[PDB]
Amino acid sequence: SPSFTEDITLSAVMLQEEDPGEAATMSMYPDFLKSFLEHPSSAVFELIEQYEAT
Amino acid sequence: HTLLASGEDALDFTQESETSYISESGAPGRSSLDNVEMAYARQMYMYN
Repeated sequence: SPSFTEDITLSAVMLQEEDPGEAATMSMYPDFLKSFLEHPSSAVFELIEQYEAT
Repeated sequence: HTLLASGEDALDFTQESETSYISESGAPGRSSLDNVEMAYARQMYMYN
């Protein structure tokens, strides 16, 4: 998946730093909101699988 | 057959590293240097 290539490549582009965790933390939320956009609030389980996968 | 059927027999890949830059800091009086650096200070002072 492109997600793994992005994981390795941004690990390279991010390791220079010393606090990548929060950067990724904020990076998560736009995905949260986009997902709220594409799918309803009765689909919380698929929301949870996308949570877990990302 | 695995590659033709989207299967695999195991694979691996990652990404490399790039330059990271770090340093130290000083202190006055009760200072951040060492006795090592103080002995060095004598030497370079007399040298200069």
